[PDB]
Amino acid sequence: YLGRGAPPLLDNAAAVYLRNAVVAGNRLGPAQPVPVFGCAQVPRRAGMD
Amino acid sequence: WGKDRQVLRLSLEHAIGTVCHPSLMNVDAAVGGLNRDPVEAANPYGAYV
Amino acid sequence: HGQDAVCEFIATPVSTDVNYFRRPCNPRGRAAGGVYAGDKEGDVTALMY
Repeated sequence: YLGRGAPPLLDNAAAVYLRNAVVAGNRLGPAQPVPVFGCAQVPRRAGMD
Repeated sequence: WGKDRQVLRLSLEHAIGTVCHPSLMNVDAAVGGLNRDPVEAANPYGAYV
Repeated sequence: HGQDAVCEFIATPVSTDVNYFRRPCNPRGRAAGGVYAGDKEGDVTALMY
């Protein structure tokens, strides 16, 4: 989902459903919705161990 | 084993982020290029309805 | 034998993995401490809660 350039599915009621099912509760998915042109970013973790 | 003598679990539910992304059904980069060399005909028993 | 060290009790649930305890760990369950933080005003509480 960090990438961009794959053809998403047709049902916009269902295409948003997967994105709120994997990114929601994830260490890696974007916080802001993805920029349509540049590069998405990883959320700043609180700490590095 | 991790770095600090860990027993780290890695399972199929970590493999959602590679399969749930809908690029697994990106097909036409294959069908549009495999029909480049003219290929012969096999038995058309299962390929015709 | 000497002075009696005072035991304690913290109500933790049953089905947690014992593998968190076979290593030097934090009794809170989550890693605390201001050493782990980053360069931001509220990281120290962000590690906690």
